[PDB]
Parts: sequence; structure tokens; C-alpha cells
Amino acid sequence: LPMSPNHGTFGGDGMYSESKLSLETLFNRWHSESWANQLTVCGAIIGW
Amino acid sequence: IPRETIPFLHLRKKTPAGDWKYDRQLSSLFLDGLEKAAFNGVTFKDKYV
Amino acid sequence: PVMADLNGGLQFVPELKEFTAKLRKELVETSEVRKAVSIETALEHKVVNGNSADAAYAQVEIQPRANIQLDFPELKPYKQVKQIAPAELEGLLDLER
Amino acid sequence: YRGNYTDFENTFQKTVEPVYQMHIKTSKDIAVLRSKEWFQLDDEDFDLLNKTLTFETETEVTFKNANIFSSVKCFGPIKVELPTKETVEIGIVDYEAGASHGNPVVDFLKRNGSTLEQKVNLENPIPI
Repeated sequence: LPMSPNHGTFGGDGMYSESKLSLETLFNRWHSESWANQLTVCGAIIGW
Repeated sequence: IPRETIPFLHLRKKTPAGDWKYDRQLSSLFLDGLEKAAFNGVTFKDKYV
Repeated sequence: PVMADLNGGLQFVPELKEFTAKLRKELVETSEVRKAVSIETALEHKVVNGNSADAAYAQVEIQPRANIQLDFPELKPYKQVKQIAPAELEGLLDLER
Repeated sequence: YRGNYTDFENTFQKTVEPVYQMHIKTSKDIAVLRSKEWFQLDDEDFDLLNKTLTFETETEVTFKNANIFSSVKCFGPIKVELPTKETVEIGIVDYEAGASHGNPVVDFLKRNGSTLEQKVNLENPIPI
């Protein structure tokens, strides 16, 4: 997962921060749903 | 890695509290990997991407 | 699930937006004052010291024109030529064939 | 006196330059002004930002050759608009140059300002 460290920190992302923050639910969905043997989540917080 | 220092690259571990803080073990697993990859390289033979 | 911080400490620098923006302003300003001051000290020179004394001080650029060439083949010095083929070859061949 | 004169050593010209108004809007604006050695205000700490300046200039010149000036003086008060639209002295224009060729101060103010002329035309001339 291409994650971001800056959720609407900077000016006008459009809806970028929103897209990048949503991704982070997979860290829990992995456990709570049932695809755990088909996918694994590896969230990378890409820097500058 | 100094005591009381978080490396510029690190892995994180979710506390039961729910937060994702720096875990020195995981970050050592990761950084040591990176080192070993700098000296030997890594193969991706047989990996479909 | 694994979470990897590949963010080289940016996390720690406070008010990152405004901090970021400041660096940019300071840079851009320093550029524009520096370039505006020089463009004016340069016109002051053309006024005080004449534009005909500065006109004979620019250089002339030369621009290329096309010189299409037939591109004959290159003939080496004979010394080097005789090094290519065996010395035995000299006069062995009927050059009429 | 009509005729051909080379008298240049005994020639000289004073002229009263029109008032130049200058609207210091930006930060680089104030920077460029502080760049010129003839721009000389009383408190250097004066906040030029967002004020309006006027330059009431006199330029005194002496010829030495056909086209080349021997010396060029250019002086006058620098003033700032008040809210009352009154104008108060802020500093000086103080230029001096030998072997000049043109007036740098007036050229600057020409291009970087507007020229206040006190004459205001009617719409149509009215015959008397």
C-alpha cells in the first residue's frame, strides 16, 4: 500500500489525502474479514 | 542503533491501545535485511508481480 | 499486517506546511530581488556609461550551416594499410579480376 | 546668440524635473530602491511597504563635450503620502557623477514610476 504521512497537512490535495488515509483500514480488515490467506497488507509510508 | 533513537527507516507495531508506535525489533529485522541486501543483493526469482 | 515508515524523519519537523512554505518564499524572494537589482544596476550602467561602449563588448555567436558531404571512404597511410593484409598479398592478385 | 559655439567649458544647464510618484507595493520593490546609493532616507528603518513615494527632483548639469556630460548632480526631497494625502519629507535624492552620459536617477523614476503633471485639460477647448 502506498501510504502517506501527511493527511491534508499541505494545501489543496484535492481528494488525495482522503484516498491515502482510507487505505489504512486494510490493517484491520485483514483481520476482521476473510481474505487473509489471499492477500497480506504491507503499508509503506512513502517519504519525501 | 542508539538506545533512545528511532532510525530514519523503521517498522511499527500496533499497541493493544491501538496506536502504531516504533518497534525496535521489527525495525532491526528490516534494517538488517536492507544491509544484507546492500552487500549480497536480493533475488526475486519465482516471484509474480 | 506490516507498517513501514519510509519517511526520513519529516514526521518530527513541526508546522510542516508553514515551514515548507517559508523555505520556498525565502528562496523565491532571494532569487527575485537578486535578479531585479542586477537588471537595474545594469541599466544604470548603460545610462551613465553609454550604450555604444557596451555594444562593442558583447561577443558574436556563430550559427552552423549544413555542409552535406559525399563521404568518400577514408584512405589510411600506406604504412598502416600494409599492416591489414598479409605482406604476401602484394602482387599476388590479378586486379583485373 | 545665434552661431557656432564650442564654449562648452562655460555652459551649464539646470532643470527642474517633474514630480515622480512611486507606489511601493511589494517587498522586492523596497529592495531595489535601497539598492541605489542616491536613495537616502532619514530613518533607514522606515516601513516603505505599502506607502506612496514622491520624488521632487532638480538636476544640475555641466557639459564638457558635444554629447558627454562633465558632471551631473541630481537632488530633491523624497516624500510619503499621509492618510490626509499631505506629503512629508522622508529623505533625499542625492546623486553626483562626473563624466556622465545620462541621468540614471530620472531614467529609473521614468520607467519605475508615473509623472505627476499639474495641468489638467478641459474636455473641449472653450473659445473666448
